[PDB]
Amino acid sequence: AKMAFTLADRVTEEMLADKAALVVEVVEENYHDAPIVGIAVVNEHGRFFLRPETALADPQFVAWLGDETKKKSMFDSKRAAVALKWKGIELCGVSFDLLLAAYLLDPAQGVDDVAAAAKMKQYEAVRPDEAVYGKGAKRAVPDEPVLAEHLVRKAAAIWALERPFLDELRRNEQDRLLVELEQPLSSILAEMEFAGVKVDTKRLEQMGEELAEQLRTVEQRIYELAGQEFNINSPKQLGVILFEKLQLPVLKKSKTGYSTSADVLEKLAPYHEIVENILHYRQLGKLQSTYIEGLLKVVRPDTKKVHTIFNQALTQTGRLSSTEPNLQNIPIRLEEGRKIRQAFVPSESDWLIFAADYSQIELRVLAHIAEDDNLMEAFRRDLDIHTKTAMDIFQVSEDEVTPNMRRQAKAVNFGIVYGISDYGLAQNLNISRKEAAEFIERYFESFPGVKRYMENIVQEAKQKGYVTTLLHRRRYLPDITSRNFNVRSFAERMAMNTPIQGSAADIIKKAMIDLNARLKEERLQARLLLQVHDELILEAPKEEMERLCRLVPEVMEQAVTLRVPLKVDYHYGSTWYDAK
DNA sequence: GCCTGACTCGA
DNA sequence: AGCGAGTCAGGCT
Ligand SMILES: [Mg+2]
Repeated sequence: AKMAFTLADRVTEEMLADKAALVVEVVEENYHDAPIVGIAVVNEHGRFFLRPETALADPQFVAWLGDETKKKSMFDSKRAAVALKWKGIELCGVSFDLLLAAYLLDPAQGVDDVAAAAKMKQYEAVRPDEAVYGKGAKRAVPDEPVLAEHLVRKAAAIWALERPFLDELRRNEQDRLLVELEQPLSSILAEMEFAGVKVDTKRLEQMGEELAEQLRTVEQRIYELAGQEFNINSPKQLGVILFEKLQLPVLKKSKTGYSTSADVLEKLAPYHEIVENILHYRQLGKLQSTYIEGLLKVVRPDTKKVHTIFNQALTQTGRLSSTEPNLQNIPIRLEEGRKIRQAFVPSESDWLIFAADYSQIELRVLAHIAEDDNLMEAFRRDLDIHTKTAMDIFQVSEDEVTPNMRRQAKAVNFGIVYGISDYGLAQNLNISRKEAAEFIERYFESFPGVKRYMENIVQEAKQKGYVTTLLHRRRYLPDITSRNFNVRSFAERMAMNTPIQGSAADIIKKAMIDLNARLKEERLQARLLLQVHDELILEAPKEEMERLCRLVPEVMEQAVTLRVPLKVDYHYGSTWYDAK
C-alpha cells in the first residue's frame, strides 16, 4: 500500500508552512561533507518529496530552513544540520528531535532509526533504514521511487509521533530535559564537529617514524628470545610461545584459551626476558596502530582537521561518546603516549588551546545526593579526597598515609565512581575477593550516608523500575529482580552508579550550554572544540586567555548548585599537550 | 566480506 | 563478574 505524496520538481509556498516534519537524508555513516540524497516535508498541506539539487538551490527553501520561526520536527537533526553546514546552509527552528526524545524515554532500546522509535508507540507504517539501504558491502541508495517513498514515510511517522512522545516526556518530567538541554546541546555539538580540531600531521608522522624504528628493534629481540618468528599480535600464537615453548605458568584463562593480558604478563616477567619485551611491544604498537595511523587516516588532507562525530543518543548514563576519531581516549597517563597530544594544535595562528576540567565531580555529586556528612565536609574543606579516604579507612593521621595506602583508597574511590564489583576491585588491586569486601565494609563505616544511599537507591530501583539523575534522566533496571546473582548484582550497581555518573553528565551538558551563551554575550571568539566527560577543550586568540581563565571555570562551577562546591581546574598552551 | 573475541586506551 | 571505541587475528559462509 503506497503512501500518497507529491514528487515535486519545484518548491511551492505550501511546502514552507511554519510547522513541518522534515527529513534531510544523509545515508553515509560519517556525515561530514556527505551527500544529501533527498528531502521530504510533511505538513498541514500535504506530503512532499524534493530533489536536493532543486530544493537547496531554491532561495525560498533555504530561507525557510534558516528561519527559526518556521518549526521543524526531525530525527537526528544534528546529522542534517552538519551536512548542511558543509554546504553553506543553516538549519534553524528544530523544535522536536525524535531520536533525542526516544533516547530520553528509554536509552536501553538502542533507537537508531525512525522505525525503532515508531515501534515504541505501535507505529509500523515505516521501514527500517537497513531494509531500504542494505548493509555493509551491499549498502546502496535505491532508485528514486523507493527512496522517495521511504523518506515521506519517515516524515509522516515523525509528524504522527511528536505528540505521544512529548506527552510521555511530560508525564516523566523530562520535557524541559529535551527542550532546554538535549536539543540546544545538539546544535552546540554540531558547531564543534563542524569546526573540527587542527592536527600537526607532520609531527604525527615523524612520531610514527620513530615508533616504527623502535618497534622493529623490540620485534627482532622478541624473535631472538623466542628462538623463532611468529605473529606477536596474535594472542593465540603468543600463547603457544609463552605457555608451550617456554613453559611459563598459566595464571589465568580466557573463554578461548590462555590469557596474555598486560596484568598477567607483569606477573610472568621474572621467569623470562621475553615478557618485558612483549609488554614494550604492545605499548608501542598500540600507539602506532591506534593513535598515529588511526588519526592520520581520518585527518582531512583538505584542512588538516579531524571532525569527530559525537553520539548523543547511545549511553545508558547520559554520557557522550566520540567516533572517527574517538577523541576521548587520547593517551595521557604515560609520557611516551602523552606526546601524541602535541599533535593537536589551534586552528589559527596566535590562538591557544584552553582546557578546563571538573575536579572529582562524580564524588561531589555522590556527596550531594547521599548527604554523607563526612564526604560533604571533606569537599567543603577542599581536601585531597584520596588521602582523606585513606586516613578514614585505615584510621591513620595524615602524615601516616603511605603511598600504597593512598593508591588503594584511590582504587576504592574509582570503584565507587564506575560502579565496579568487589570482584572488580579485587582484580584492580590484585588482592582477594574477601579482602576487597573488607575494604568496602571499611569505607561504609567511614561514610554511612553513602552506604545508606546505596541501600535506598537499590530499593527505589526495585519499587519504581528505574533510577533517575539530577535533571530527570532515567534508566530502567528490569534485571534488579532477577534470580541470577551476577545479572541482579550488575543491575544493583547500575542503580547505584547511574545517578552519580549521569548527574555528572547532566551538569557538564548544562555547563556547555551556559558557556556557549556566555561566550556570545561577552563577544569572545573563543570556540568549544571537544568534550571529554568531565573536561571542556576550547581554542581562542591568545588575547582572550586571561578572560577565559575567569569566565570558563565560573560558568562550569555555577552550572548547578549542590550541597558542596564544584571546582574547576584550567590550563592553556600551544598544543593540547601543553594545556596541562 | 562479516562477525567475534582478546586487548587497551580515557574519564 | 564497569563502559565505549578501535585494532587485530582468525573463523565461517
Ligand atoms: Mg578531572
